[PDB]
Amino acid sequence: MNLQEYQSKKLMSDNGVKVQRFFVADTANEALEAAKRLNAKEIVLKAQILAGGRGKGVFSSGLKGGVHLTKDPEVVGQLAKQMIGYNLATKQTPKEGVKVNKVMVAEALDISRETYLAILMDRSCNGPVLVGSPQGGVDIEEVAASNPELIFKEQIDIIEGIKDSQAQRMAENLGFLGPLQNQAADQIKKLYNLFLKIDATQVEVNPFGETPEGQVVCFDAKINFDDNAEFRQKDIFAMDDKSENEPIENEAAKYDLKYIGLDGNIACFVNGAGLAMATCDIIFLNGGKPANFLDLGGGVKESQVYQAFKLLTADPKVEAILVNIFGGIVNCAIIANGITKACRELELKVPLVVRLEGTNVHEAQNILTNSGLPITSAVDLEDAAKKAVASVT
Amino acid sequence: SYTASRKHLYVDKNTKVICQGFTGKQGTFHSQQALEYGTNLVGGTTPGKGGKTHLGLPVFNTVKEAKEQTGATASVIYVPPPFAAAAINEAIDAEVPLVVCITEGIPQQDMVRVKHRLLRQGKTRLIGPNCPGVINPGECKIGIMPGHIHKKGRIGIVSRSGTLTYEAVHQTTQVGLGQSLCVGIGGDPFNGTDFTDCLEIFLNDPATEGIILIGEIGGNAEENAAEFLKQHNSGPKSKPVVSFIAGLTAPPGRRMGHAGAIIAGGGAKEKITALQSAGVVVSMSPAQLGTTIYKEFEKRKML
Ligand SMILES: Nc1nc2c(ncn2[C@@H]2O[C@H](COP(=O)(O)OP(=O)(O)O)[C@@H](O)[C@H]2O)c(=O)[nH]1
Ligand SMILES: [Mg+2]
Repeated sequence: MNLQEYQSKKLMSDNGVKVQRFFVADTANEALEAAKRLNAKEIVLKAQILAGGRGKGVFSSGLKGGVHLTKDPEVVGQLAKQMIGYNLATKQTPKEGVKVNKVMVAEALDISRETYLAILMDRSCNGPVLVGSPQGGVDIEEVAASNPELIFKEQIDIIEGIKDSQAQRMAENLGFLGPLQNQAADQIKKLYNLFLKIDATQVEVNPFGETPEGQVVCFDAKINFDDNAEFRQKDIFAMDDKSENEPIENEAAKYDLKYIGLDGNIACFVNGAGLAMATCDIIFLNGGKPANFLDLGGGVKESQVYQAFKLLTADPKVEAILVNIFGGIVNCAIIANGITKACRELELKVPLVVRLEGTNVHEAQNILTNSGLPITSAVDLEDAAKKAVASVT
Repeated sequence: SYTASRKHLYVDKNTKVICQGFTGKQGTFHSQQALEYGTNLVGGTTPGKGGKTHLGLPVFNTVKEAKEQTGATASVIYVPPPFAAAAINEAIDAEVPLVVCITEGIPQQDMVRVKHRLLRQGKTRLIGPNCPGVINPGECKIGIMPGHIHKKGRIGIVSRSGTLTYEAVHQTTQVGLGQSLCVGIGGDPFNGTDFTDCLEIFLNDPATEGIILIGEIGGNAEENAAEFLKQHNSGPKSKPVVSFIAGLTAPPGRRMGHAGAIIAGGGAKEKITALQSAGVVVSMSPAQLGTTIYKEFEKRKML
């Protein structure tokens, strides 16, 4: 789970990490009005999207750059009106972009040098790692590719934790000299503590800044949180606006149904991420385009199949539904009835293909054939694919 | 070192299994299916309820209490995620040879701690978390996979996905090849067993003549396994290997950070060609895994 910059910045502020003092403006005029409440020489404006590369982005309004700075508050609002509502298209987002809504108006600070820094859980390092480069900025990936040996890695022991020598060496490798080496090293340790405190899979500050006045500041905040840790990170997961993605995705989450959309007419429905992806794959092999897919995992509940069909069919772009449940805990002859009832108490005007395989499937598909509803069972995976594609003519 | 405990992955009918979270809803279910399939389940555990009888088997408070009193050599875990990480450490403290954690949703930070000490000991081998389990067709069944699609055969299966694993198992049984040993390593990034560990067992298992590896986009696990076969499965005794990677049609995710790219340098074309370079037959269709491994035997006259 990713949070906006302003939401992360406060987490960093309340945990000893220094960052620019800012104001969140919902409207376009309130961006410049907040630029006055702040009162500072140079102001910085940032579009809030759950993505990076904002600086090198392009708005659908023709605005070049997702981040700008100036000394005139009147200019802040001038750029805010033509930022809010439009889609910012950075190289991390799809070609369409991300609709901007909020804007951050912070106290811009002069930058004497930029360094990249990131804390994260890496499978190769079997735990937390310090990842930094002295030449950071928006061009970090290019510097990391052409000059791979400017990327410094320092594996952290989860039991012992961040050692003073590790933080001191990282700061040195980032080129923090003199008294700043102590300051940067301390901010590194404070970031690692916040990293573990919030169950974050990634904490990235780019650029890990160094002001001409001798201050080490985190100018950018990109945090990826561990979804599995939500049960102990209530306040953190309550911040997710949830309104950037389609309102059907989070509605599907009301019943623990992981949903993602696509561009097609076949609405898939599978009990497993890997299998559900292969489902969308073999459909592509047969000339069909999956509209989306619902993932159940392993648990099977009547309430889910009743809603499931509701969500997929609520998408007017659906012309058929493909059920592929291979390994449910419930004698899926039971959910097989849940498919007949979910369809009867809903009718639906689109065909429906089903492929079940598990605890006594012989009797399970007997309920479907003698039901009287547009249900066409399938024997194997390749079978369900061809039938789904054929039913959209 | 930890690699020593690889051997404990190959269960048989002599392995005496116990269930952590026995009285739980899932622990109760799959324990029944385990006993019905013929698995040697000798009891389970649930804090505060040690001493009662569940499914005709004893219930204990702790693993050591259940182990020494039943001679268990394998333990399966259905504890909820918040306390699943602890259930694993208890088994390691009890020095259980094989621990299979089915629970999904364990915080990565917890598993980083579990894996930290796990790699400092060679007595306990872990599978998972967030995995279907391991099954020796006909002999032992530790996990949630449906046992009515498994025939003891000649093909060893290692899968990173979940329900997708059942496709290869089902398909390999129809063509008549059956399965020698199916193992699901799970989806969580910090787990106790990877592709290489299972490839090490399959290549060293005479009963395993063909191999099927089921991965998917994300990470570099598929590339790592590819480089292993390039070193240990090349030349004279080259066992045929088949694979399918799910998600080659999936869209590209919405990123937020430069860290991922800097560490990678990932999915589909990368994993496919890399796997192929090691000499493995990558099936493009998920439904044509059994048909592929079969003809690979026919091409080499192994049927
Ligand atoms: N001089 C100066 N430059 C800034 C300031 N804030 C941001 N920038 C510039 O804006 C660029 C992009 O900033 P940011 O939004 O944090 O990074 P992103 O993840 O690429 O969007 C940085 O690389 C800096 O060059 C500032 O306060 N002072
Ligand atoms: Mg950045």
